[PDB]
Amino acid sequence: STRPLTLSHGSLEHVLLVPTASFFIASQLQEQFNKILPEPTEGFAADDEPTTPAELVGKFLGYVSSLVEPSKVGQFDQVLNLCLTEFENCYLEGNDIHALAAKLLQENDTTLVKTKELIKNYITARIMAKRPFDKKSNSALFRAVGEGNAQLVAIFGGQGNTDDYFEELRDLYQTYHVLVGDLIKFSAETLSELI
Amino acid sequence: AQFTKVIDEPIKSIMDGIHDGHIKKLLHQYYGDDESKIPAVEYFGGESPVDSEDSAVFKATSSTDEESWFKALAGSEINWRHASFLCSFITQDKMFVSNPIRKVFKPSQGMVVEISNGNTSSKTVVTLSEPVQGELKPTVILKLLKENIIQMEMIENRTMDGKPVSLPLLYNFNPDNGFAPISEVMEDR
Amino acid sequence: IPLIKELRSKGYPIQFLTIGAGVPSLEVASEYIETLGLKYLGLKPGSIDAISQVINIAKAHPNFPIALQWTGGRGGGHHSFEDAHTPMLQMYSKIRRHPNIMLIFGSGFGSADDTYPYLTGEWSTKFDYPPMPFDGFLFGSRVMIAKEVKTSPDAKKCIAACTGVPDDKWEQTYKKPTGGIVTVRSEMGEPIHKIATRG
Amino acid sequence: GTLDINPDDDYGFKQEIFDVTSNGLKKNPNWLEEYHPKLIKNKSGKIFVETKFSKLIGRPPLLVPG
Ligand SMILES: Cc1cc2nc3c(=O)[nH]c(=O)nc-3n(C[C@H](O)[C@H](O)[C@H](O)COP(=O)(O)O)c2cc1C
Ligand code: NA
Repeated sequence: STRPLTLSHGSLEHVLLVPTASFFIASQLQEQFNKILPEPTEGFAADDEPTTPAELVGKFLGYVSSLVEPSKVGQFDQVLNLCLTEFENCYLEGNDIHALAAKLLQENDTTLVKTKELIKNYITARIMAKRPFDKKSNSALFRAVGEGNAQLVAIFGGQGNTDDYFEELRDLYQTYHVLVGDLIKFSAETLSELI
Repeated sequence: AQFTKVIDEPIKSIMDGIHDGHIKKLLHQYYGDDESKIPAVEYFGGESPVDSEDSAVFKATSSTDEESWFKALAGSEINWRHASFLCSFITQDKMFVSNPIRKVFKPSQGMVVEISNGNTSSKTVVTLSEPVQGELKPTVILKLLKENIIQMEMIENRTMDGKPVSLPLLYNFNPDNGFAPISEVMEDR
Repeated sequence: IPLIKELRSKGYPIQFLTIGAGVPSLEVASEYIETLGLKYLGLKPGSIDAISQVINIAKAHPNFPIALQWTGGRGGGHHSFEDAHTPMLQMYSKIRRHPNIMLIFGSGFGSADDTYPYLTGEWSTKFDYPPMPFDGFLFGSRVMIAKEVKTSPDAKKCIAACTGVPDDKWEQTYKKPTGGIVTVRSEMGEPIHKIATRG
Repeated sequence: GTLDINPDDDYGFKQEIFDVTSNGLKKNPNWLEEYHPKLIKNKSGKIFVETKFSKLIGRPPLLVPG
């Protein structure tokens, strides 16, 4: 048996087929979540306000991930895993998070910053749920260079591309912390020592 | 002005001069001076700058996309059939009318088209069948008669004695005119 | 315009309409494309701005064929102040982003030889750009001494005797007779390439 | 580096790397190849210069202008 759990913010919702077992814990998170969402507006214009059903499930993955412990296994782990599985089925369809993020930009009226939040939430969610990106990717580009219908050269920029270079670092550290945090931390410690 | 010297040169000579010159250079530069290497097509033209099986049946729903439908009835090979279903207009003696084959074969609920001998154009026959008082019957038979005459047989199955009646519409197919290859035989029409 | 529509609707064999001396607005183009049963529309942009206007017309009817007839100042009759090459070097990439544009090169052409490097696309090599092949060509001046044009016998003789000049010297028409051609203002003040007769 | 949308599709952003459909493999046009003039034969054996233009009008890609 399953049993529904409506995630909602104004007009938009996502019906969540939660197993009978995990419903106790799941509807707790649901309640504590619904209060931390701001008041709905027309168009869902406010910065921290999900414009699509996908963003909504995004914010929930991000919330539930924040209450999950990296060394021990708490009670929220079996819930996170089902929200991921549901998100991956309804919204990714086997494609990458970035491909979805680009749909929402041209197709819907989500902003860049709301999309960078969606990417953050899903990738943070994947690592905290002990589901790393171990599988080799179905990337169409990389398949094609694989078959020799394509070839890549990697180029690396220099100084002078924008006046606000450090914001690109912020964006990496904030968006992709779970992937890049170790590297930033190592780089910082390395440079302190160099000094 | 540096290329304008020979007075009273016929216009055909000037223009063919330029075209023939390009062919000569293209042949040498890319085809090893070999005319046998030049690909061939029954007729050349009618191609928008944007753009099988020998025995098939096609059923028109109310959702069937016109463009897919006509592309299907046309077939991939460029012949009288390709023109009949894709060529937008036909000639009626200097004047250009809407292609009546496309008009009659415009898809809608009930229509069933059967292509026999798809892969040999000389023999190909496309047959439109529609509901006629409950039972489904042939309304249109499209095929070559002689090598350069298309015949669209328009059939009324509701007649004075039950025996079906035929209007043989006849069209010349001239692949020397790629832009407007189909032209209605107007004589005795 | 109403004539073409009337005639077109009686099934007259008019294939296309070319608009000369500048490019219509989107609203007016949209009219010509949808009202006049034409199989393509020819536009004769004279400047980089005019080429953009042609692109925006193509953008707006992406399944309708547009013959973009590019033309230099070196052209005969009413002419621009523009180089024949720079505008195409700047815009070629943007033009080819629109499949429905059939890009035709006009002005100064007379033969298979001078015209061929534009068909190949090898012309743009000279300027350290990649090859840029063209879909077609138009010959205005070259054709004016054909047998079946109505140009008077002595007029053909006069046209013929014009030695003409290479592209690198064409702009001297503004000052003096150049290849036996001068430029000269119309009653409205637009420049015109005419043979430097006494008149 | 960045996720964004190129309206011209001139070039791609991070999406193109990870995308699994056709949309991951886009190639920019090589103009030489895309618009290469060609030769073609009617059934009567007449030879035409095959370009985007002649392919439409079924005549040589050459015109006397107004
Ligand atoms: C005598 C003459 C008359 C012209 N009349 C027109 C016209 O009515 N409309 C137009 O768009 N262009 C007109 N043009 C310009 C041509 O269409 C074309 O752009 C030009 O002749 C091509 O350059 P070329 O003559 O150097 O080959 C005329 C050109 C000449 C020489
Ligand atoms: Na001359």
